[PDB]
Amino acid sequence: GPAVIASIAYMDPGNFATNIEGGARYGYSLLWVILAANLMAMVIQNLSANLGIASGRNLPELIRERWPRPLVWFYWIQAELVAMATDLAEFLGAALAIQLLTGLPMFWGAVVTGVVTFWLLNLQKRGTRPLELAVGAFVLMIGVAYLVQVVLARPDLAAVGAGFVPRLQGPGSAYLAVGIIGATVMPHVIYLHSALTQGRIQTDTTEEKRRLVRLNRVDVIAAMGLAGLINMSMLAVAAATFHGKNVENAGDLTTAYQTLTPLLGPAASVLFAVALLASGLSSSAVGTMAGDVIMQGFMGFHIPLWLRRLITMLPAFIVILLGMDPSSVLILSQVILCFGVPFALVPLLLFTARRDVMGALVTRRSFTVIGWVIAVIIIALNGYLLWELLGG
Ligand SMILES: CCCCCCCC/C=C\CCCCCCCC(=O)OC[C@H](O)CO
Ligand SMILES: CCCCCCCC/C=C\CCCCCCCC(=O)OC[C@H](O)CO
Ligand SMILES: CCCCCCCC/C=C\CCCCCCCC(=O)OC[C@H](O)CO
Ligand SMILES: CCCCCCCC/C=C\CCCCCCCC(=O)OC[C@H](O)CO
Ligand SMILES: CCCCCCCC/C=C\CCCCCCCC(=O)OC[C@H](O)CO
Ligand SMILES: [Cl-]
Ligand code: NA
Repeated sequence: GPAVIASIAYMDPGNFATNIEGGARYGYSLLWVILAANLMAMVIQNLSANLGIASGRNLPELIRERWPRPLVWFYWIQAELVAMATDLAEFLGAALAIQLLTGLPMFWGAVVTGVVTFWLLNLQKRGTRPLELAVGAFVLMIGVAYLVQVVLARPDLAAVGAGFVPRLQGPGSAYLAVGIIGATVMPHVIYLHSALTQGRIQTDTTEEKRRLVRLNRVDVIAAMGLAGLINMSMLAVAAATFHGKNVENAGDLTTAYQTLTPLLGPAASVLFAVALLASGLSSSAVGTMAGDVIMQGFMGFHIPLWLRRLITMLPAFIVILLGMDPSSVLILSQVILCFGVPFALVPLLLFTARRDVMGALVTRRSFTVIGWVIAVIIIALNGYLLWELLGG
């Protein structure tokens, strides 16, 4: 359940934008970022899931009930900015895929995306589970296509091997590496994963809590391992397809279908846009629902779901009216998301290390140290990037 609701967020249009642009512009040199961020997500999402299992509350709820009111207010504001940056990539990714399929302008693609998302808001298991199993099938099959294409493309193994050595090539590579981290370590899922596993116990016992931790850990790592293989394959295929060939608009999502042309042939254009649309519509609905859970946990109240859906569409329509490139703003949103990670990490690392919160399920001291090292690494990368974007 939670590991699957997770996995669909790790294959949103934000991942497509950063993987294709990462491989086309920098070859295989950013393969280590995908591997590092995926292993970071395994640790962080396991802690978030263990927080809801052990304590019975989600991370926003614990912040609201334990921290001072002004700090809860600041944490709610930054979490809403994370929610809008999350939905900005997924809503535009669906509107872009509409243009790839029908040829409509981006504004009309967003109007269609707006009507669909409002319609998708009103639903239930009688209608969601088919639509959710469908979007899961299209996105996973395309993921398998990249797993197959990465072998058929015959990538330069000397360049692939060197790509797993941590190496940054100027500020442009740091900008895209931070976007890859934000697209994999998503703060909105950090808050959401605790709510997905709360209230799932059956006998209210430590032994029952330990099992759900053991079960969730296997489901998360297996799902994260599959998502990591696909993202590495998609970047490696994008490198074998565009890197060094000096193709115009290489790395853009409008020509990303050419990565699967030697495999899918003429159908690569439709099958990629259908996957991009299904990935965008499902994740944008999931993010909207998680945004209401985050607000309810921080503030105790919420705004109507139609108003939240209306407010988050404003940055999408503004970007389209400005004529900005969709693939560029999808990557920018993932970069902003990476700046929301350390804010989500600090309460997670603190709450999961307390006995009055976790009970007998206190996080092992080694994994708490590993989590703080992950927080310092991300803070250093986000400070290094900010340093490059200001001046010397
Ligand atoms: C997307 C995340 C990227 C990282 C973004 C980090 C910066 C956060 C941005 C704005 C915070 C500004 C809002 C200031 C917080 C107001 C809280 C406050 O002081 O209000 C007092 C309270 O109302 C009395 O109880
Ligand atoms: C995706 C990142 C933003 C890009 C959007 C650009 C176009 C919209 C302009 C500003 C939106 C910022 C307003 C949202 C502020 C956080 C939500 C909030 O809670 O409002 C704080 C208020 O002060 C509570 O009292
Ligand atoms: C059997 C179930 C039916 C499967 C139906 C779904 C798969 C789509 C199949 C063919 C689409 C062919 C139409 C596009 C023709 C290819 C043209 C091309 O070369 O690429 C696209 C073009 O470049 C863009 O600008
Ligand atoms: C400034 C950012 C945008 C904010 C500006 C708002 C835009 C409102 C436009 C159309 C209303 C949509 C129709 C909604 C119909 C309301 C139905 C209703 O009365 O119930 C909901 C009520 O608000 C509680 O339950
Ligand atoms: C770059 C640094 C990344 C390092 C990559 C390491 C790979 C480990 C990944 C997942 C293990 C699962 C996370 C285990 C942490 C939570 C388990 C735990 O601590 O559980 C304690 C409690 O007692 C429960 O019963
Ligand atoms: Cl090369
Ligand atoms: Na574009």
